Amino acid sequence: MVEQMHEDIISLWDQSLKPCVKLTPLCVTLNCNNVNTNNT
Amino acid sequence: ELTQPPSVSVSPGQTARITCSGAPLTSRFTYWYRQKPGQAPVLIISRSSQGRFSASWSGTTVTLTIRGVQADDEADYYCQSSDTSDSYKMFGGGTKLT
Repeated sequence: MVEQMHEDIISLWDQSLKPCVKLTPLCVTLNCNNVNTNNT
Repeated sequence: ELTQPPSVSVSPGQTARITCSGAPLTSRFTYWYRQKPGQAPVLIISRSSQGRFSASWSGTTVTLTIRGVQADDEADYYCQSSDTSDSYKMFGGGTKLT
């Protein structure tokens, strides 16, 4: 029964968010600094 | 211990400038305070970001400006900055303004 619960959740996790926004072209070049204050 | 400025004169109701150099600076901010001749020291800094006189959080000297006030302000000034392990605050050879 344990193995049944394992496969049901993951398959549902892949199904969920399938009809949602793909972030495939979002990943690009990234240039930064840290905060306005030096770590306080 | 600390690189405190010895003595700097006042501008005639104009720009005011002080330094105070050290290794922490970017670690535990600045904190000034003034020693009145023969009287108890009083508040200068108004630190809150994690009155009147302000400064820029720099890693070279930090500095401090007391506006265009010629008279009403003459005392011995200092600086208290905590080490990364809360060891000491370190102070120089005083700051006697004129």
